[PDB]
Amino acid sequence: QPIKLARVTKVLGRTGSQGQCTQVRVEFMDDTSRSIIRNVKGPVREGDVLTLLESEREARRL
Amino acid sequence: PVGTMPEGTIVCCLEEKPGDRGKLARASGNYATVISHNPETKKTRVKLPSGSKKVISSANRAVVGVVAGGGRIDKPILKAGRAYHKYKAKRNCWPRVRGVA
Amino acid sequence: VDPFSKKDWYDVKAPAMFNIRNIGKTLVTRTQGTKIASDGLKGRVFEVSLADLQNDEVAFRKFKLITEDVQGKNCLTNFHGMDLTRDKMCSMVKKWQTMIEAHVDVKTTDGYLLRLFCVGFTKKRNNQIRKTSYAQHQQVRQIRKKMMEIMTREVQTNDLKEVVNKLIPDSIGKDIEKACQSIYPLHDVFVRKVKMLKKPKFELGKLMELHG
Amino acid sequence: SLGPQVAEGENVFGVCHIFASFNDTFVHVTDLSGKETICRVTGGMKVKADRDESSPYAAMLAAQDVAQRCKELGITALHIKLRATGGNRTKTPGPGAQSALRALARSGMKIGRIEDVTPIPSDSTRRKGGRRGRRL
Amino acid sequence: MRAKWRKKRMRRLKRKRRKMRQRSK
Amino acid sequence: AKRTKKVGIVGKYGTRYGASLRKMVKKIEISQHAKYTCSFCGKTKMKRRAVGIWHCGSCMKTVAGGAWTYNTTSAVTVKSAIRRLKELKDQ
Amino acid sequence: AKDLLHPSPEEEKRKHKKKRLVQSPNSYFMDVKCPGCYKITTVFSHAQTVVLCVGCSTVLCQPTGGKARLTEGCSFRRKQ
Amino acid sequence: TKKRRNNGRAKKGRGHVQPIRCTNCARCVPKDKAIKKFVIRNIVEAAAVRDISEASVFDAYVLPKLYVKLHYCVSCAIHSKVVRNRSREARKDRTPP
RNA sequence: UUCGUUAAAGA
RNA sequence: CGCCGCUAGAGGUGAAAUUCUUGGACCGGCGCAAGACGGACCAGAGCGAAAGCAUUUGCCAAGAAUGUUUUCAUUAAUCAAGAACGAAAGUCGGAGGUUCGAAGACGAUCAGAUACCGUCGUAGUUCCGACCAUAAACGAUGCCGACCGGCGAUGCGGCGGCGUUAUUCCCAUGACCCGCCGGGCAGCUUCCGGGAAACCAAAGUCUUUGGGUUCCGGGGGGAGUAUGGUUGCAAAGCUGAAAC
Ligand SMILES: [Mg+2]
Ligand SMILES: [Mg+2]
Ligand SMILES: [Mg+2]
Ligand SMILES: [Mg+2]
Ligand SMILES: [Mg+2]
Ligand SMILES: [Mg+2]
Ligand SMILES: [Mg+2]
Ligand SMILES: [Mg+2]
Ligand SMILES: [Mg+2]
Ligand SMILES: [Mg+2]
Ligand SMILES: [Mg+2]
Ligand SMILES: [Mg+2]
Ligand SMILES: [Mg+2]
Ligand SMILES: [Mg+2]
Ligand SMILES: [Mg+2]
Ligand SMILES: [Mg+2]
Ligand SMILES: [Mg+2]
Ligand SMILES: [Mg+2]
Ligand SMILES: [Zn+2]
Ligand SMILES: [Zn+2]
Repeated sequence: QPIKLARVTKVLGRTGSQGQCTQVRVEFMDDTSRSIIRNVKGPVREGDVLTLLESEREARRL
Repeated sequence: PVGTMPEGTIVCCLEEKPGDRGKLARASGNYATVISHNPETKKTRVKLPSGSKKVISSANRAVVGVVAGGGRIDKPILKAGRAYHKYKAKRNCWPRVRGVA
Repeated sequence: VDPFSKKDWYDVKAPAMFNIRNIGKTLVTRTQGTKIASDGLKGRVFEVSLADLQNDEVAFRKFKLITEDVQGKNCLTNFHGMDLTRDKMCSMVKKWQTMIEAHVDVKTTDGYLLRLFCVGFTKKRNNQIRKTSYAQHQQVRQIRKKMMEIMTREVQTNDLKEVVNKLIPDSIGKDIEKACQSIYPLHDVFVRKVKMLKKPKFELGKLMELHG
Repeated sequence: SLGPQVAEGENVFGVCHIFASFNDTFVHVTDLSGKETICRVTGGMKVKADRDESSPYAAMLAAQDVAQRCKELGITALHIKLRATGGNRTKTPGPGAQSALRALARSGMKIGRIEDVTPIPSDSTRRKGGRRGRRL
Repeated sequence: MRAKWRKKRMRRLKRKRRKMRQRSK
Repeated sequence: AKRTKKVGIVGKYGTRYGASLRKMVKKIEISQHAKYTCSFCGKTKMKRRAVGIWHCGSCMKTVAGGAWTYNTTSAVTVKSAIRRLKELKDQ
Repeated sequence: AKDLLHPSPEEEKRKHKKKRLVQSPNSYFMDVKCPGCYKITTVFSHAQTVVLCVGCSTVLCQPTGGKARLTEGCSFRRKQ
Repeated sequence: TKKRRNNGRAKKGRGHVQPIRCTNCARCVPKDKAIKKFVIRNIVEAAAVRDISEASVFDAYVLPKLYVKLHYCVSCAIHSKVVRNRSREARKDRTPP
């Protein structure tokens, strides 16, 4: 059960019923340049290292 | 014999065991359906008028076609007189009295 | 209990001259009591695609196999049918074309009888403005008769060796494409399905003849 | 146990059926024949909630359990057969398989070619809904 | 009220009055 | 003159045994009392013998027919199936 | 303002057979030289039936909807 | 008055069209009236294509597809964001890019 | 996913 | 339903439950039996008088259109009465019954459901014989004939074009490109004109009012109702008021 870390490359947009989470396609530090999209609530910039508890998900955009 | 005819052959007056000169499907307007032949263990399924699929031998015989006189129960007897003459022709099967009465 | 520790492995041997004979490995329960280990193995089948039998041919045009018997920890299989993949069959079905179908029963040289199919899609020519590309349906009936007729005199006197040697490079489809252009330029005619429905006898001698 | 193959380098193949539905997700590992089931973990075997057994999280947990059992029983490669409720229901697969393919490709389980062997009817047999069909 | 079900209830009333006529001719 | 408008041949009975039963007996009484065209002599002399038996008047060729008609539709279907299985691939 | 009284002959040819003024027939009579010995046979252009030569008994014109297609390309003339 | 000239469907020469069932609500709609589209989807999400390509047996020798006749009705398609309402001058248009 | 009804005029 | 293997859940929903499950459900592989159904090919495409019609092959007759220096010579158009078909549902017999499913029984949500949702299921939905003759049976637009703009396409024939591709090769048919003709389903623009407008190449050629003919409307309800008559096994259909 690994717990990995990831720094933000780009910011796609904001999502939620309250408009609170931010769909972030972050990147993978510990592996090669692969792509998953994560829902992050709270303020975030480009370069923020993020704590990931499960690197198996993928959020969708609209 | 049923081993000669192909499957789906509508026949009548067939035999249970080979050599009893015609037992199954002998009433008027009835037939059987021959299916499911076997190369080894010479058996043949026949669909009877009751709907049962009986496995029989492949050496017993059957006349090809249906029994003439089909539709005999289409006419209502329409009076007690024709039923009296019918049962007087057949046998004394008619003291039909209600068991409650 | 752990039944998979008790279960046995038989590897699958394809019949001769695909290119190779290795297919895979299957599980056997064991030989115990009435249930012999060769009971279900006589009835097991396989549905294996290409690019592992014909040395980098097209990935579609799958093949149906059935295990005939077992011979020294090696379960030997034999031809049972030939299909195509669902994505390739659903592809090349255009809304502005015509899909001509055919099917025919035929008996081989030996006692194997098979029902083989045929699909043919009409073709838009190069430098064509009319986007419809239909036919007068008499050419469609004529080409149904033609594609029903061609397969009869291929698979009339040809047993499993020659019909597999014809269905590997799609020589039937190329022959229909050659005899097809006089009627209409039909695009990518295939067979799409064929299955064995009559098997005469075990014939281990004919199986050894199939090997060589 | 060593398993079927000694001195690895040749892939041991198995057929992995993925039955994706709107209410559940099946992942199933069989040999190349189609009879001997190797492993079978559904969505309800991993998620207690009945409303969340169709979830991609349920599909990933079932896929990780299936991949762990397949690594313990000693197979390497999987030919994936995707299917859905295609008789009269929606022919498109559910939301679980789209992440279950990722969950199989993550933890071992080298994927061969993938085919959509879905049961498709010939000529659109009688639908469960009715004249005016499902409402609300 | 729909004209369809108005005509059907007047049809049922016609059937009821017809059965009343057949009951007391 | 058209003396009966609905009962037809069944007017020999009268008022008894129901309109639906008399209507269902009417068609088969017409079928059993109508003369049929003989397929052998070409005449229309098929006289009704007992049930199952039909008899043409000329040339005395007795035929085993239906119970109330000359040919049952099921019997024609059986005859078509028997000739089809006859000429199907020579047994 | 179209000259209906004196139209163009190309226009009168491109118009329909009966819709135009004179209603001239599009058919003709052609003289097929049969290659048997010498014979030249007159035949209608839109021939509906077969044409058999009385000398060599060969088919001259095939029955075809429209106008009759021919055999090997024997010559013919337009006589009006 | 008549809102359209086509009266919804495309039946102009014939008199009856055999109905085909809908996908969501499963309602019988004639096929010249129902929203009949053809979805072409890759079976793998575009972020998992790289994962399956790295974990594949072959070195990119298979690319499967998914072709589905999607068949909605006009009662569910407006609710499901396909055939949104337009203007009177905008109803004379063709397929969108 | 559930969420009914508000008399009559009087501009 | 018959076998083989794994195993604790498999349905179904917004959520659960009614249902099946260590007697093995669901799942995968093989086969058997049943009946319904003809997708993708299927289109502002075709045919039929409409209702309607889509797997392959054979047989039976019928027909639109076209090519007709072919035939008869006004044989024609519309139609009171009358007659033939006529979706679905329903009714009466015989056969069978896979799915769906009127009614019905439950499980849910709501103040309450007997309703929309889910599970099972009767008549029916299937075939061959008889009846009923109704629909938003719609083009909400009678039939025949003539005239009055254009454009690009499509289905079927016919015609013209040392163009291209198809056999063996000049000789004929096939597939594509350009144009014309006839009738057919249609599309776009328009100040041709109409109409209250929507809109319409017909709903135009209508106060500048007349080509031939049939059926129907006279404010809205009562009411397609009662009473008559007539048809039907029945449900019901046709004709059809008045008082207020
Ligand atoms: Mg009794
Ligand atoms: Mg008694
Ligand atoms: Mg007493
Ligand atoms: Mg409105
Ligand atoms: Mg209609
Ligand atoms: Mg109240
Ligand atoms: Mg129980
Ligand atoms: Mg099963
Ligand atoms: Mg009906
Ligand atoms: Mg009875
Ligand atoms: Mg019945
Ligand atoms: Mg219900
Ligand atoms: Mg049900
Ligand atoms: Mg009832
Ligand atoms: Mg009416
Ligand atoms: Mg009329
Ligand atoms: Mg043409
Ligand atoms: Mg030609
Ligand atoms: Zn006689
Ligand atoms: Zn819908």
